[PDB]
Amino acid sequence: MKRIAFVFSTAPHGTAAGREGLDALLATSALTDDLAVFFIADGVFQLLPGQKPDAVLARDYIATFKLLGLYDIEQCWVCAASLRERGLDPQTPFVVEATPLEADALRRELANYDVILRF
Amino acid sequence: MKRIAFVFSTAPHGTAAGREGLDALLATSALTDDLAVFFIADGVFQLLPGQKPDAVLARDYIATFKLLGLYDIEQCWVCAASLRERGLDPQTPFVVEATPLEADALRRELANYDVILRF
Amino acid sequence: MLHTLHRSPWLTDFAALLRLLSEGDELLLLQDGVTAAVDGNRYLESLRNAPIKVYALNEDLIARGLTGQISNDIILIDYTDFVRLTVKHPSQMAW
Amino acid sequence: MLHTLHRSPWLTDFAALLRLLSEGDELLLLQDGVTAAVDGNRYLESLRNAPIKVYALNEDLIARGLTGQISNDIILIDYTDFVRLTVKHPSQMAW
Amino acid sequence: GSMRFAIVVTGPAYGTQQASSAFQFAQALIADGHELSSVFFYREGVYNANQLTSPASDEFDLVRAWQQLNAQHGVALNICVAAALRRGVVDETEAGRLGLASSNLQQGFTLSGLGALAEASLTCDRVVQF
Amino acid sequence: GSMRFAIVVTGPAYGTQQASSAFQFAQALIADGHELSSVFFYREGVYNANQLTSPASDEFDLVRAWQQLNAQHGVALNICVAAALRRGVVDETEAGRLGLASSNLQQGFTLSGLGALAEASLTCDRVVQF
Repeated sequence: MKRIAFVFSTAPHGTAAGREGLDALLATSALTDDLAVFFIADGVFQLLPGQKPDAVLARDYIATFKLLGLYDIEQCWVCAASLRERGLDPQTPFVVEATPLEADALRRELANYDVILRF
Repeated sequence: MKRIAFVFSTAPHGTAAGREGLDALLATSALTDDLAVFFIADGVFQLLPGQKPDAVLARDYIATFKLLGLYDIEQCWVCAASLRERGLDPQTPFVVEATPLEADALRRELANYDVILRF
Repeated sequence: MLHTLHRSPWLTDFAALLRLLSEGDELLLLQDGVTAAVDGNRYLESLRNAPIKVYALNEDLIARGLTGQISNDIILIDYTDFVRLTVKHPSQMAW
Repeated sequence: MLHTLHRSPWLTDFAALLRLLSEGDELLLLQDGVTAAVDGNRYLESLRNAPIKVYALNEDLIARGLTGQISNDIILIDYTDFVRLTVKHPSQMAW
Repeated sequence: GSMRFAIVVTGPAYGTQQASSAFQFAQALIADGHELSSVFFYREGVYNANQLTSPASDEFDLVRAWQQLNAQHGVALNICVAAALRRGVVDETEAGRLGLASSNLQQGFTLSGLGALAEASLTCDRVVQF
Repeated sequence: GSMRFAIVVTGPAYGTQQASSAFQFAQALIADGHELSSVFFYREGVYNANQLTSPASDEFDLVRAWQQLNAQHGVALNICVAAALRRGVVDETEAGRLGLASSNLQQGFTLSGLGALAEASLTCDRVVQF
């Protein structure tokens, strides 16, 4: 049996990667419970609350991240090191219940997965 | 009268920017003699001789750089600082007769142009 | 010369960008570039030590939920200001 | 885990990439990534100090005219080796 | 007071934000009394002229937004023919020569050579690249 | 010995090298005795199915290269319908529902949902992203 890991590494809106990654994540969640989501590098920006992309004519797909909590996609992690490099409050109430992990821990956790899809 | 500067800042083949930039450069050269070409950042890789992109199914448009010498596009410069960061021999026989400029000089030269098109 | 950065500083040849900045120039952060305006990020200091004024497009900060985390050194502008900034400078270097 | 880098190191969040490398992993440079294999470039040292083996796709070095400027520390492979590298590692992190 | 602007779009209708910000920039400059001579679409920018583009009903329809800008303010929307060909954006006439069964150039856009980019750069007051 | 492969393409036919390297990778794995279960085209990867793509005669025709891979080795070429819609790549049936006068899906490609990506990831031995 394969375990699938989805990794968000890009900032939102500038590119549609986050939106299409979230779509792929949700479709996959319907076929397996063995999946996890990692927010690293610029992908940590995907987690910020209060985003209003319509200001730049982009789709507000951030709201859709709410479905992760709704449909039991609980294996969610965020790179603590990345948040620090970006000057982001580690206590920020993210739109996803992602627990922070230091470099070493996040690395080990990701190595447990058979497939990695990066967005 | 406007002076136009074309700046190549991306590496070749990975993206089609260099190819389409060279095309734009040549079409513009037909309408004015007041143009210059700058090779900065990864764009310095555009200048390397012996490139054989057909190996990766990409168009060998580097050969087309020969037209710069053929049709009097002589204002050509290359960022010496960039070549150093990339470990490239400053004495390399580039496919374009670009004279190296240090950061300060290149900066001042570029400021003389009215329009800057980056590829 | 008006310098524009639409990409994340982490995915930009930042050293190359800094080398092109000359006194009197101005840098506008827009789209994903506005992340370089977040208080405490590692690219902020290099920008502050640069001989120029740095702006950030408000529309993009709003889109990314960053309006309350911008450094005081960065000037917030809208699209109309962006336009006037391009009118002010004869040239534009887009990154 | 097989790490793949298809973009120029100058346009990649290199710090983020290094943080994901674990002993036993391998990094393959392909497409624009092969520039990080040039002897003397500023990203080469960080790679050498990483607990992994670094490979570079020969086809891409040939395309960019860099075959004679590669560091001795980097292993040259072709597409067939690339395939076997993906067979060897159960997972692939693509940058 | 008023300046002659030429905008260069190098990003797709959907995929990155470049074309969208360029559109918002165009609206802003026109609203501020300036003149938008033309918008040149090159590289991935040619996708902005793909008529078949079908966004969801709650997503911004950029392709028609461009058409509307041409219709309402007379802004010339120039698409590099060669760049468009390589990316599958062709008009009816080109499709006929190429033996293709259909075409997809959005009404309001004009196929053109790179000479139109050079001419805009040489004659407009300002050129802003997106 | 033989492994079941699934390839993910996220780059255009022309514009970046990703789709090209993925194609060269596919040929190499098949030549090395492995099985290429399918290639999933997502994001900008959907452009690889744009039938109207017209490269110069001396440029590699990647779109047909993909078609040929399907024809010769039976590799399934799956395109995410939603991603394709947003970027103007539609087949005849979709064009009819959308009221469009033409379509541009290249023969050999199969429109599909993201479920095909998930299924390939869950059942194939390896997944390589380009």
